[PDB]
Amino acid sequence: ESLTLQPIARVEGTVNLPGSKSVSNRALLLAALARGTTVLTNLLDSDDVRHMLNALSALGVQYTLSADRTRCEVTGNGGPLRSAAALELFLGNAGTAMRPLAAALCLGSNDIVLTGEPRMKERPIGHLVDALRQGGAQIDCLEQENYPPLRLRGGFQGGNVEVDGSVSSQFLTALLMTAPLAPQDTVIVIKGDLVSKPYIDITLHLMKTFGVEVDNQSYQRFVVRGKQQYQSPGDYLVEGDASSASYFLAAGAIKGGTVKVTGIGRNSVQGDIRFADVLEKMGATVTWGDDFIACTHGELKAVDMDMNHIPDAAMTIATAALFAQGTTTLRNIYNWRVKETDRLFAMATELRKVGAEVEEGEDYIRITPPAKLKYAEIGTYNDHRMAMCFSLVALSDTPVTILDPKCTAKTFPDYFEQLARISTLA
Ligand SMILES: O=C(O)C1=C[C@@H](OP(=O)(O)O)[C@@H](O)[C@H](O)C1
Ligand SMILES: O=C(O)C[NH2+]CP(=O)(O)O
Repeated sequence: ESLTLQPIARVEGTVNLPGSKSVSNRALLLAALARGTTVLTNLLDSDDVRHMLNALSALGVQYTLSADRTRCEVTGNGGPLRSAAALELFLGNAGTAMRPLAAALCLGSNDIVLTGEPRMKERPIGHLVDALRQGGAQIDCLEQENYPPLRLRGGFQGGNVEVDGSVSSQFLTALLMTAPLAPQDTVIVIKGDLVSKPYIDITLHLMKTFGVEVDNQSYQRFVVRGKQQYQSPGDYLVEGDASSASYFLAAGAIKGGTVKVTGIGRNSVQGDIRFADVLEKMGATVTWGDDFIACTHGELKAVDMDMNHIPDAAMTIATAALFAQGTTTLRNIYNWRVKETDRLFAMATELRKVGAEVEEGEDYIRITPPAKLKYAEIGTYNDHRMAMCFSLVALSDTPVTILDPKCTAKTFPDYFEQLARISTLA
Protein backbone atom coordinates (compact mmCIF):
# COMPACT_ATOMS: atom_id res chain seq x y z
CA GLU A 1 0.00 0.00 0.00
CA SER A 2 1.07 3.55 -0.73
CA LEU A 3 -0.29 7.09 -0.74
CA THR A 4 0.95 9.75 -3.16
CA LEU A 5 0.65 13.30 -1.87
CA GLN A 6 0.32 15.82 -4.67
CA PRO A 7 2.13 19.17 -4.33
CA ILE A 8 0.43 21.52 -1.88
CA ALA A 9 0.46 25.23 -2.73
CA ARG A 10 -0.81 26.50 0.62
CA VAL A 11 -1.83 25.28 4.06
CA GLU A 12 -4.07 27.20 6.42
CA GLY A 13 -6.83 26.62 8.91
CA THR A 14 -7.55 25.13 12.31
CA VAL A 15 -6.95 21.54 13.45
CA ASN A 16 -8.82 20.17 16.47
CA LEU A 17 -6.21 17.79 17.80
CA PRO A 18 -6.86 14.15 18.73
CA GLY A 19 -5.91 13.20 22.27
CA SER A 20 -2.37 12.84 23.54
CA LYS A 21 -1.04 9.27 23.44
CA SER A 22 1.26 9.91 26.41
CA VAL A 23 -1.48 11.40 28.57
CA SER A 24 -4.10 8.87 27.43
CA ASN A 25 -2.12 5.80 28.46
CA ARG A 26 -1.05 7.28 31.81
CA ALA A 27 -4.60 8.38 32.58
CA LEU A 28 -6.06 4.97 31.70
CA LEU A 29 -3.62 3.12 33.96
CA LEU A 30 -4.04 5.57 36.85
CA ALA A 31 -7.82 5.48 36.47
CA ALA A 32 -7.71 1.68 36.54
CA LEU A 33 -5.67 1.70 39.76
CA ALA A 34 -7.53 4.53 41.49
CA ARG A 35 -10.42 4.52 43.91
CA GLY A 36 -13.50 5.95 42.23
CA THR A 37 -14.84 6.30 38.71
CA THR A 38 -12.90 8.50 36.31
CA VAL A 39 -14.40 9.96 33.14
CA LEU A 40 -11.75 10.67 30.49
CA THR A 41 -12.63 13.15 27.73
CA ASN A 42 -10.70 13.49 24.47
CA LEU A 43 -9.02 10.11 24.90
CA LEU A 44 -6.99 9.17 21.82
CA ASP A 45 -8.25 6.36 19.58
CA SER A 46 -5.06 4.83 18.16
CA ASP A 47 -3.22 1.52 18.24
CA ASP A 48 -1.13 2.35 21.32
CA VAL A 49 -4.21 3.31 23.33
CA ARG A 50 -6.20 0.33 22.04
CA HIS A 51 -3.46 -2.02 23.27
CA MET A 52 -3.67 -0.43 26.72
CA LEU A 53 -7.47 -0.67 26.73
CA ASN A 54 -7.36 -4.32 25.67
CA ALA A 55 -4.81 -5.16 28.38
CA LEU A 56 -6.90 -3.44 31.04
CA SER A 57 -9.99 -5.36 29.85
CA ALA A 58 -8.09 -8.65 30.00
CA LEU A 59 -6.99 -7.78 33.54
CA GLY A 60 -10.60 -7.33 34.67
CA VAL A 61 -10.81 -3.54 34.65
CA GLN A 62 -14.37 -2.36 34.05
CA TYR A 63 -14.82 0.58 31.71
CA THR A 64 -17.12 1.88 29.00
CA LEU A 65 -16.18 3.66 25.78
CA SER A 66 -18.29 6.05 23.77
CA ALA A 67 -19.13 5.19 20.17
CA ASP A 68 -16.10 7.15 18.93
CA ARG A 69 -13.79 5.76 21.66
CA THR A 70 -12.83 9.26 22.87
CA ARG A 71 -14.89 9.25 26.10
CA CYS A 72 -14.03 6.52 28.60
CA GLU A 73 -15.62 5.89 32.00
CA VAL A 74 -13.26 3.76 34.10
CA THR A 75 -14.34 2.08 37.33
CA GLY A 76 -11.17 2.14 39.38
CA ASN A 77 -9.97 -1.00 41.10
CA GLY A 78 -8.87 0.92 44.20
CA GLY A 79 -5.62 -1.01 44.18
CA PRO A 80 -3.21 -3.06 42.10
CA LEU A 81 -4.56 -4.95 39.14
CA ARG A 82 -5.20 -8.63 39.79
CA SER A 83 -5.81 -11.62 37.56
CA ALA A 84 -6.14 -15.23 38.57
CA ALA A 85 -5.32 -16.38 35.02
CA ALA A 86 -1.92 -17.08 33.47
CA LEU A 87 -2.43 -14.45 30.80
CA GLU A 88 -0.32 -13.39 27.84
CA LEU A 89 -0.95 -9.76 26.86
CA PHE A 90 0.02 -8.46 23.42
CA LEU A 91 1.01 -4.78 23.54
CA GLY A 92 1.85 -4.06 19.90
CA ASN A 93 4.78 -1.69 19.84
CA ALA A 94 3.36 0.60 22.55
CA GLY A 95 6.13 1.53 24.96
CA THR A 96 3.61 3.53 27.01
CA ALA A 97 1.76 0.26 27.61
CA MET A 98 4.71 -2.14 27.92
CA ARG A 99 6.88 -0.10 30.31
CA PRO A 100 4.11 1.11 32.69
CA LEU A 101 2.35 -2.26 32.75
CA ALA A 102 5.58 -4.17 33.31
CA ALA A 103 6.02 -2.18 36.53
CA ALA A 104 2.36 -2.13 37.60
CA LEU A 105 1.99 -5.91 37.23
CA CYS A 106 4.91 -6.40 39.61
CA LEU A 107 2.55 -5.47 42.48
CA GLY A 108 0.93 -8.49 44.06
CA SER A 109 1.11 -12.09 42.92
CA ASN A 110 -0.06 -12.31 39.31
CA ASP A 111 1.58 -14.51 36.66
CA ILE A 112 1.40 -12.54 33.42
CA VAL A 113 3.47 -12.54 30.23
CA LEU A 114 3.84 -9.24 28.35
CA THR A 115 4.79 -9.37 24.69
CA GLY A 116 4.28 -7.47 21.46
CA GLU A 117 5.28 -7.10 17.84
CA PRO A 118 8.73 -8.27 16.70
CA ARG A 119 10.16 -4.75 17.03
CA MET A 120 9.01 -4.52 20.64
CA LYS A 121 11.16 -7.58 21.43
CA GLU A 122 14.11 -5.51 20.15
CA ARG A 123 13.31 -2.44 22.33
CA PRO A 124 15.14 -2.25 25.66
CA ILE A 125 13.53 -2.72 29.05
CA GLY A 126 16.39 -4.03 31.22
CA HIS A 127 16.91 -0.79 33.13
CA LEU A 128 13.32 -1.09 34.32
CA VAL A 129 13.58 -4.83 35.03
CA ASP A 130 16.74 -4.22 37.07
CA ALA A 131 15.04 -1.63 39.28
CA LEU A 132 11.90 -3.73 39.73
CA ARG A 133 13.95 -6.76 40.73
CA GLN A 134 15.92 -4.60 43.19
CA GLY A 135 12.57 -3.79 44.79
CA GLY A 136 11.66 -7.49 45.09
CA ALA A 137 9.84 -8.27 41.83
CA GLN A 138 10.13 -11.68 40.23
CA ILE A 139 10.67 -11.22 36.50
CA ASP A 140 11.85 -13.62 33.81
CA CYS A 141 13.14 -12.31 30.49
CA LEU A 142 11.97 -15.27 28.46
CA GLU A 143 14.23 -14.73 25.43
CA GLN A 144 17.06 -12.40 26.47
CA GLU A 145 17.87 -10.11 29.33
CA ASN A 146 17.06 -6.43 28.77
CA TYR A 147 14.20 -7.11 26.29
CA PRO A 148 10.60 -8.34 26.27
CA PRO A 149 8.86 -10.72 26.42
CA LEU A 150 8.63 -10.65 30.20
CA ARG A 151 6.99 -13.04 32.66
CA LEU A 152 5.87 -11.05 35.73
CA ARG A 153 5.21 -12.95 38.94
CA GLY A 154 4.86 -10.03 41.33
CA GLY A 155 6.49 -9.39 44.66
CA PHE A 156 7.58 -5.75 44.32
CA GLN A 157 7.98 -4.36 47.86
CA GLY A 158 9.77 -1.04 47.45
CA GLY A 159 13.01 -0.07 49.12
CA ASN A 160 16.14 1.49 47.69
CA VAL A 161 16.37 1.06 43.94
CA GLU A 162 18.47 2.55 41.18
CA VAL A 163 17.21 3.24 37.67
CA ASP A 164 19.27 4.22 34.65
CA GLY A 165 17.77 7.29 33.01
CA SER A 166 20.06 7.36 29.97
CA VAL A 167 18.03 5.27 27.47
CA SER A 168 14.37 5.90 28.30
CA SER A 169 12.48 8.11 30.71
CA GLN A 170 9.71 5.51 30.58
CA PHE A 171 11.51 3.25 33.03
CA LEU A 172 11.45 5.98 35.69
CA THR A 173 7.87 6.88 34.71
CA ALA A 174 6.82 3.25 35.18
CA LEU A 175 8.47 3.03 38.61
CA LEU A 176 6.98 6.33 39.73
CA MET A 177 3.43 5.30 38.86
CA THR A 178 3.74 1.88 40.54
CA ALA A 179 5.70 2.75 43.70
CA PRO A 180 2.89 4.56 45.60
CA LEU A 181 0.91 1.31 45.80
CA ALA A 182 3.83 -0.81 47.03
CA PRO A 183 3.91 -2.12 50.63
CA GLN A 184 7.04 -0.11 51.51
CA ASP A 185 8.42 3.30 50.66
CA THR A 186 10.68 3.50 47.60
CA VAL A 187 13.75 5.68 47.13
CA ILE A 188 14.69 5.83 43.44
CA VAL A 189 18.22 7.00 42.61
CA ILE A 190 18.89 7.97 38.99
CA LYS A 191 22.24 6.43 37.95
CA GLY A 192 23.45 9.04 35.45
CA ASP A 193 21.89 11.30 32.86
CA LEU A 194 18.12 11.45 32.47
CA VAL A 195 16.80 11.71 28.91
CA SER A 196 13.33 12.88 27.93
CA LYS A 197 12.88 14.77 31.21
CA PRO A 198 9.64 16.52 30.16
CA TYR A 199 7.93 13.09 30.07
CA ILE A 200 8.78 12.70 33.76
CA ASP A 201 7.00 16.01 34.28
CA ILE A 202 3.93 14.60 32.50
CA THR A 203 3.98 11.60 34.83
CA LEU A 204 4.25 13.77 37.94
CA HIS A 205 1.41 16.02 36.79
CA LEU A 206 -0.82 13.01 36.10
CA MET A 207 0.00 11.40 39.44
CA LYS A 208 -0.85 14.66 41.22
CA THR A 209 -4.17 14.84 39.34
CA PHE A 210 -4.84 11.35 40.74
CA GLY A 211 -4.02 12.40 44.29
CA VAL A 212 -0.39 11.30 44.71
CA GLU A 213 2.76 13.39 45.18
CA VAL A 214 6.41 12.40 45.44
CA ASP A 215 9.62 14.17 46.45
CA ASN A 216 11.54 14.95 43.25
CA GLN A 217 15.08 15.94 44.35
CA SER A 218 16.46 17.67 41.26
CA TYR A 219 15.54 14.73 38.99
CA GLN A 220 18.35 12.76 40.63
CA ARG A 221 16.53 11.11 43.53
CA PHE A 222 12.83 10.46 44.10
CA VAL A 223 11.23 9.58 47.44
CA VAL A 224 7.87 7.83 47.11
CA ARG A 225 5.73 6.77 50.06
CA GLY A 226 4.13 3.37 49.78
CA LYS A 227 0.76 2.22 51.03
CA GLN A 228 -1.08 4.89 49.04
CA GLN A 229 -4.08 4.71 46.78
CA TYR A 230 -4.76 6.87 43.77
CA GLN A 231 -7.98 8.89 43.91
CA SER A 232 -10.10 9.52 40.85
CA PRO A 233 -10.41 13.24 39.99
CA GLY A 234 -13.83 12.54 38.52
CA ASP A 235 -13.64 14.19 35.11
CA TYR A 236 -10.24 14.45 33.45
CA LEU A 237 -9.64 16.20 30.14
CA VAL A 238 -6.93 14.60 28.00
CA GLU A 239 -4.90 17.29 26.23
CA GLY A 240 -4.65 17.26 22.46
CA ASP A 241 -1.49 15.57 21.25
CA ALA A 242 1.35 18.10 20.98
CA SER A 243 3.46 15.65 18.98
CA SER A 244 0.64 15.20 16.46
CA ALA A 245 0.35 18.99 16.41
CA SER A 246 3.95 19.37 15.25
CA TYR A 247 3.13 18.34 11.64
CA PHE A 248 0.45 20.99 11.23
CA LEU A 249 2.44 23.77 12.91
CA ALA A 250 5.41 22.90 10.69
CA ALA A 251 3.18 22.85 7.62
CA GLY A 252 2.12 26.38 8.49
CA ALA A 253 5.74 27.38 9.02
CA ILE A 254 6.67 26.00 5.58
CA LYS A 255 3.67 26.69 3.35
CA GLY A 256 1.22 28.89 5.26
CA GLY A 257 -0.78 30.81 5.70
CA THR A 258 -1.58 30.46 9.38
CA VAL A 259 -2.21 27.01 10.86
CA LYS A 260 -3.76 26.86 14.34
CA VAL A 261 -4.03 23.74 16.51
CA THR A 262 -6.48 23.53 19.40
CA GLY A 263 -6.49 21.40 22.52
CA ILE A 264 -3.02 22.48 23.69
CA GLY A 265 -1.62 25.84 24.68
CA ARG A 266 0.87 27.71 26.77
CA ASN A 267 0.04 25.84 30.01
CA SER A 268 -0.03 22.29 28.63
CA VAL A 269 1.83 19.59 30.53
CA GLN A 270 3.29 18.03 27.36
CA GLY A 271 6.89 18.95 26.60
CA ASP A 272 6.29 18.88 22.85
CA ILE A 273 4.62 22.30 22.98
CA ARG A 274 8.24 23.51 23.03
CA PHE A 275 8.49 22.36 19.40
CA ALA A 276 6.81 25.62 18.43
CA ASP A 277 9.79 27.53 19.85
CA VAL A 278 11.99 25.82 17.25
CA LEU A 279 9.76 26.95 14.40
CA GLU A 280 10.00 30.47 15.82
CA LYS A 281 13.78 30.21 15.94
CA MET A 282 13.74 29.10 12.29
CA GLY A 283 11.85 32.27 11.35
CA ALA A 284 8.15 31.40 11.51
CA THR A 285 5.79 33.48 13.63
CA VAL A 286 4.14 31.67 16.54
CA THR A 287 1.09 32.85 18.48
CA TRP A 288 0.07 31.29 21.80
CA GLY A 289 -3.23 30.95 23.57
CA ASP A 290 -4.53 29.06 26.56
CA ASP A 291 -6.03 26.49 24.19
CA PHE A 292 -4.28 27.04 20.88
CA ILE A 293 -0.91 27.37 19.23
CA ALA A 294 -0.69 28.93 15.78
CA CYS A 295 2.14 29.22 13.28
CA THR A 296 2.43 31.55 10.29
CA HIS A 297 4.98 31.12 7.52
CA GLY A 298 8.09 33.24 7.39
CA GLU A 299 11.44 32.71 5.71
CA LEU A 300 13.05 29.62 7.27
CA LYS A 301 16.67 29.25 8.37
CA ALA A 302 18.40 26.19 9.76
CA VAL A 303 18.97 25.59 13.47
CA ASP A 304 21.57 23.69 15.48
CA MET A 305 19.95 22.50 18.70
CA ASP A 306 19.94 19.90 21.43
CA MET A 307 16.61 18.12 20.92
CA ASN A 308 16.65 15.81 23.96
CA HIS A 309 13.68 17.69 25.44
CA ILE A 310 11.48 16.99 22.36
CA PRO A 311 12.77 13.76 20.78
CA ASP A 312 9.52 12.87 18.97
CA ALA A 313 8.57 16.28 17.59
CA ALA A 314 12.25 16.73 16.71
CA MET A 315 11.72 14.33 13.79
CA THR A 316 9.42 16.95 12.27
CA ILE A 317 12.31 19.42 12.27
CA ALA A 318 14.36 16.89 10.32
CA THR A 319 12.00 17.10 7.35
CA ALA A 320 11.15 20.77 7.87
CA ALA A 321 14.90 21.30 7.47
CA LEU A 322 14.46 20.53 3.76
CA PHE A 323 12.79 23.93 3.43
CA ALA A 324 15.28 25.95 5.48
CA GLN A 325 18.41 27.77 4.39
CA GLY A 326 21.55 26.14 5.71
CA THR A 327 22.43 22.90 7.47
CA THR A 328 20.23 21.79 10.36
CA THR A 329 21.82 19.82 13.20
CA LEU A 330 19.73 17.96 15.78
CA ARG A 331 21.77 16.80 18.77
CA ASN A 332 21.43 14.51 21.77
CA ILE A 333 18.85 12.14 20.23
CA TYR A 334 20.55 8.77 20.71
CA ASN A 335 17.32 7.01 21.73
CA TRP A 336 15.92 7.60 18.26
CA ARG A 337 17.77 4.32 17.66
CA VAL A 338 15.66 2.28 20.12
CA LYS A 339 12.16 3.46 19.19
CA GLU A 340 9.63 2.29 16.60
CA THR A 341 12.60 1.81 14.26
CA ASP A 342 16.20 3.01 14.40
CA ARG A 343 15.12 6.50 13.51
CA LEU A 344 18.60 7.92 12.97
CA PHE A 345 19.22 5.28 10.30
CA ALA A 346 15.71 5.57 8.84
CA MET A 347 15.54 9.36 8.76
CA ALA A 348 18.97 9.62 7.15
CA THR A 349 18.17 6.95 4.56
CA GLU A 350 14.86 8.47 3.51
CA LEU A 351 16.08 12.08 3.58
CA ARG A 352 18.82 11.17 1.10
CA LYS A 353 16.22 9.86 -1.34
CA VAL A 354 14.68 13.34 -1.63
CA GLY A 355 18.15 14.77 -2.27
CA ALA A 356 19.42 15.84 1.15
CA GLU A 357 22.99 15.31 2.23
CA VAL A 358 22.87 13.71 5.67
CA GLU A 359 25.51 12.97 8.27
CA GLU A 360 24.11 10.25 10.53
CA GLY A 361 25.94 10.65 13.82
CA GLU A 362 25.80 8.22 16.73
CA ASP A 363 23.40 10.55 18.57
CA TYR A 364 22.84 13.45 16.15
CA ILE A 365 21.78 14.13 12.56
CA ARG A 366 23.05 16.86 10.22
CA ILE A 367 20.86 17.71 7.22
CA THR A 368 21.91 19.83 4.24
CA PRO A 369 18.99 20.35 1.84
CA PRO A 370 19.35 20.05 -1.94
CA ALA A 371 18.65 23.00 -4.19
CA LYS A 372 15.58 21.11 -5.48
CA LEU A 373 13.76 18.21 -3.84
CA LYS A 374 13.54 14.88 -5.65
CA TYR A 375 10.57 12.56 -6.00
CA ALA A 376 10.83 9.44 -3.85
CA GLU A 377 8.87 6.55 -2.44
CA ILE A 378 9.46 6.82 1.30
CA GLY A 379 9.82 3.68 3.38
CA THR A 380 8.14 4.11 6.75
CA TYR A 381 9.66 1.28 8.84
CA ASN A 382 6.31 0.60 10.59
CA ASP A 383 6.84 4.02 12.20
CA HIS A 384 3.90 6.44 12.25
CA ARG A 385 6.27 9.45 12.46
CA MET A 386 8.22 8.48 9.35
CA ALA A 387 4.95 8.71 7.42
CA MET A 388 3.87 11.98 9.05
CA CYS A 389 7.27 13.67 8.84
CA PHE A 390 7.72 12.85 5.16
CA SER A 391 4.25 14.11 4.28
CA LEU A 392 5.83 17.57 4.51
CA VAL A 393 7.86 16.93 1.35
CA ALA A 394 4.66 17.61 -0.62
CA LEU A 395 4.81 21.28 0.52
CA SER A 396 7.12 21.81 -2.39
CA ASP A 397 6.95 21.45 -6.15
CA THR A 398 7.51 17.70 -5.82
CA PRO A 399 4.97 15.02 -4.80
CA VAL A 400 5.96 12.36 -2.29
CA THR A 401 4.80 8.76 -2.07
CA ILE A 402 4.43 7.37 1.45
CA LEU A 403 4.66 3.59 1.68
CA ASP A 404 2.42 1.81 4.21
CA PRO A 405 0.56 5.04 5.15
CA LYS A 406 -1.68 3.19 7.60
CA CYS A 407 1.23 3.01 10.05
CA THR A 408 0.15 6.49 11.17
CA ALA A 409 -2.54 4.67 13.20
CA LYS A 410 -0.08 4.03 16.04
CA THR A 411 -0.95 7.56 17.25
CA PHE A 412 -2.98 9.30 14.52
CA PRO A 413 -5.24 7.16 12.32
CA ASP A 414 -6.77 10.13 10.46
CA TYR A 415 -3.53 12.07 9.89
CA PHE A 416 -3.69 12.30 6.09
CA GLU A 417 -7.34 13.37 6.04
CA GLN A 418 -6.58 16.07 8.60
CA LEU A 419 -3.64 17.30 6.52
CA ALA A 420 -5.85 17.32 3.41
CA ARG A 421 -8.47 19.44 5.18
CA ILE A 422 -5.98 22.31 5.54
CA SER A 423 -4.25 21.80 2.16
CA THR A 424 -4.89 23.54 -1.15
CA LEU A 425 -3.26 21.60 -3.97
CA ALA A 426 -1.08 23.39 -6.49
O1 LIG B 1 6.54 8.66 28.43
C1 LIG B 1 6.08 8.90 27.33
O2 LIG B 1 4.89 9.12 27.19
C2 LIG B 1 6.94 8.92 26.17
C3 LIG B 1 8.26 9.05 26.35
C4 LIG B 1 9.27 9.16 25.24
O3 LIG B 1 10.13 8.01 25.29
P1 LIG B 1 11.66 8.04 25.87
O4 LIG B 1 11.57 8.45 27.33
O5 LIG B 1 12.16 6.62 25.68
O6 LIG B 1 12.42 9.06 25.02
C5 LIG B 1 8.60 9.34 23.88
O7 LIG B 1 9.53 9.05 22.83
C6 LIG B 1 7.38 8.45 23.76
O8 LIG B 1 6.79 8.53 22.47
C7 LIG B 1 6.34 8.83 24.80
O1 LIG C 1 5.79 8.25 19.55
C1 LIG C 1 7.03 8.28 19.27
O2 LIG C 1 7.51 9.04 18.40
C2 LIG C 1 7.99 7.35 20.00
N1 LIG C 1 7.18 6.33 20.66
C3 LIG C 1 7.94 5.40 21.49
P1 LIG C 1 6.79 4.41 22.55
O3 LIG C 1 5.65 5.37 22.89
O4 LIG C 1 6.31 3.22 21.75
O5 LIG C 1 7.66 4.02 23.73
